[PDB]
Amino acid sequence: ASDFQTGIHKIVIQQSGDTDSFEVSVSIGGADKGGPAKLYNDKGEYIGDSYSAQIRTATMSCCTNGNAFFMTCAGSVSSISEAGKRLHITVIGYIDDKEVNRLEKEYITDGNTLIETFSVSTKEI
Amino acid sequence: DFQTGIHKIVIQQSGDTDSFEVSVSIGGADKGGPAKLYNDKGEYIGDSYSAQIRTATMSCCTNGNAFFMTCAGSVSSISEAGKRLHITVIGYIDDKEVNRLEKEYITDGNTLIETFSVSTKEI
Repeated sequence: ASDFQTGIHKIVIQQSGDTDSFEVSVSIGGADKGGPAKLYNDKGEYIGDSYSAQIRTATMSCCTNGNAFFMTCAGSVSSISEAGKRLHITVIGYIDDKEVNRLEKEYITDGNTLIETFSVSTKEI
Repeated sequence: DFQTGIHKIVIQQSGDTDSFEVSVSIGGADKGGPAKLYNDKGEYIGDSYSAQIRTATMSCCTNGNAFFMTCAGSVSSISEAGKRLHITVIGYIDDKEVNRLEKEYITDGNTLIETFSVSTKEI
């Protein structure tokens, strides 16, 4: 329980590289003491208590209300492109604007089918 | 072409279920983006799903074009000591078991908060 903090949990995702050569999808959720966490987009609009999206812009973010104690982002990155295409993915997890975890990924296609996955959360590792 | 199939996650809980709050978030992927999700009856439930689990079992699956599924769970309790929860999570691709998680949670008087994660993918 000490690994969890109640507050506004947030995930920010940024991508760079040969973005048209890769499909990047994420699923985001969290929890509060009563159920799945309510989720909000970068403008603060309510988007439900589950969320998935293909990443098609440079930056996306998702946050909770202030009752959440946990938030997770699971993603997949795939490509059937020719060898030598490159993607960078950064996923940052915050609680009340403090960075609590970060994933940095670099992908480069080798001519075979590329399928990779990742996960990050706001739990203390 | 990607190696695809029906990805499926099954969750089973038991014990002092009224003493625990169990939340799950489920999603998957195919070459188009997030995978459509279906319940145990084959009904479309969205391309994202979350629930407070209040039954003994639940399942979620994709159609045959998925290459990834994942389930993130939270278990919490503010109950007295000695309440017990068993969780089994099983992941399949084309009904072949590819992953599993088994957990037993027992309260000790303090606030209990634990999380879990189970994914399905080809290796």
